Amino acid sequence: DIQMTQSPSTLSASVGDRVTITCKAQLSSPENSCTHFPGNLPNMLRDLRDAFSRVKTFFQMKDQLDNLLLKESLLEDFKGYLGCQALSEMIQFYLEEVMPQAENQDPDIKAHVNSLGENLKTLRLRLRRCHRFLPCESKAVEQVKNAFNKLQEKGIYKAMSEFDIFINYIEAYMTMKIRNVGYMHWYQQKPGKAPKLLIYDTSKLASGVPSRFSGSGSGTAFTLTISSLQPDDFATYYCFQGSGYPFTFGGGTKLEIKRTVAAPSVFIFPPSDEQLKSGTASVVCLLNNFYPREAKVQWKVDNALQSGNSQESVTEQDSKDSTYSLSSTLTLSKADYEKHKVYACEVTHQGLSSPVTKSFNR
Amino acid sequence: QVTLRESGPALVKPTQTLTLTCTFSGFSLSTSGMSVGWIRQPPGKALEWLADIWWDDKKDYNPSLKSRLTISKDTSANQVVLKVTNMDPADTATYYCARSMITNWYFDVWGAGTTVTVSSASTKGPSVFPLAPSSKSTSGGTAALGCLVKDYFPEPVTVSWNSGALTSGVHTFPAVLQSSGLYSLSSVVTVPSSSLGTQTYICNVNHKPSNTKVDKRVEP
Repeated sequence: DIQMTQSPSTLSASVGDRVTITCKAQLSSPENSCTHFPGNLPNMLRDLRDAFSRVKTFFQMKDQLDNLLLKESLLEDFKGYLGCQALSEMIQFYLEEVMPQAENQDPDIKAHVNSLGENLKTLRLRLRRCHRFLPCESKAVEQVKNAFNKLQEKGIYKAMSEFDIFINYIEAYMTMKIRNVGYMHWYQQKPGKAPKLLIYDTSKLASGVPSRFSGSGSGTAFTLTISSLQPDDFATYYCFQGSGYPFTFGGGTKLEIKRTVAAPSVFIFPPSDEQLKSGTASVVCLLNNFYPREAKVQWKVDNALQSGNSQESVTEQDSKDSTYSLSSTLTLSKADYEKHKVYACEVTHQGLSSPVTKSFNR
Repeated sequence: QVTLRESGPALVKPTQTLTLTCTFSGFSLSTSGMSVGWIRQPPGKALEWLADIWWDDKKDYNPSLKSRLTISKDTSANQVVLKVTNMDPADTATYYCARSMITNWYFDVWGAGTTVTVSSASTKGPSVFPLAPSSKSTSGGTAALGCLVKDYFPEPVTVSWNSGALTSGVHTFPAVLQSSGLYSLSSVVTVPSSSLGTQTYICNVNHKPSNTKVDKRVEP
């Protein structure tokens, strides 16, 4: 279970500014499904250790040497950048160069070694089926192979005696991989529309995404940077993870674009005759293309300030000029509406030096 | 590139089962490595992954709502079905299907999404009223006019102008939930003042949840 803390939750920046959205990952400890695969990895390590425990003495006694073959240099490779390639090379080494010739003595030993090899093959297939563990995308393995070559017959015995160490290295690699997110992806969503792939594989630009966007990060910290903000970058941005089931998203960042103060144009619409026939009267006040979003719209019916009988609605920020529009609808019963004469909408906004009133007489 | 389209009821009652259908083209769920998944978004909340299915018929579900989810595919018909049992008002959301790939493990193409409301209330079509232009809706060489789409349920509703011939200058406001439990919105458009006595302005409102189609002429 991988969760993503995304910050800031909301953000308001100016054209040309540089904005960084952070997605911090938090992990939680989790047969033929990927959903329970990294939770079932300890069980495969258990199967491997049991089977090898039943042959360890035979091979440690048959190998009468004392030079460690799998040195920690191999583990340094495993947990490094090319660790995937190192691990799969080691798996192939054991499956093709050591195990076919080690399993042919007693039926008991043969059964145990064949179970070890079958688990290695099944692990290879599963890593390949799930979350892009395989295929990948190392002088220690070369040294292992060279020593094994020099050791002729005794080499197989040596590698089989150190299979426990090999198991531990596999365990360390898988533990490092599951305590980290391989890739972070990013989606951009415009209001009322499906998300659009913005960045994938942590740093790659999706289709139609300009150079202004970039991605970065590793392990548990990831970032999405817009170097030069543009009016069309208004949106909600979500980081997304496909490295583990369930797939999860960030909390999201809503991004508004700052611009110069623009005063609204105020219009007023009286109720239609068609609606008045039905027993209701709706008076609509329209504030068109203004910035910032904050505006004060009050209804006055025969100079009486109204309360509780109007609802506002405001558009999402314009992706071109960065402005808003707002409607305020005053709803009355027809009888109530005909008890009065003057209907006024009064607008206070930063772009207006004094409040603007649009009114009409019934 | 590829295209996906969701379809399902706009309204289901509490405890009923939602059946969502994804229809896709440009790819095949017989193609090795291919996958389809479902994601939802409640009003004003984050995206939440629901489920997926792969070409090898393996399925995966979000534990936060499993026991209630069933995904299936019909590759001959290019369709994926999601079933959500025992629906709750907290499941009110927009549901998307999206394509993914064994080389990808992210959703690169999404459908438009479809809106689902869980409520005991019944569907109701809107009333359309003109917001008539006049001297009080003019500003320079411009005049605003519109349509009030009132008292409908559930979401969504769509508004065009002059059968789509008039697109520039249109602001269709997000619906507000009224104390009656019914939705209401307005669609406004600014036009050249000089065109009011010549050009006819008609708003075309469509409420698919109620099989409602209305055309309202907006006269000065």
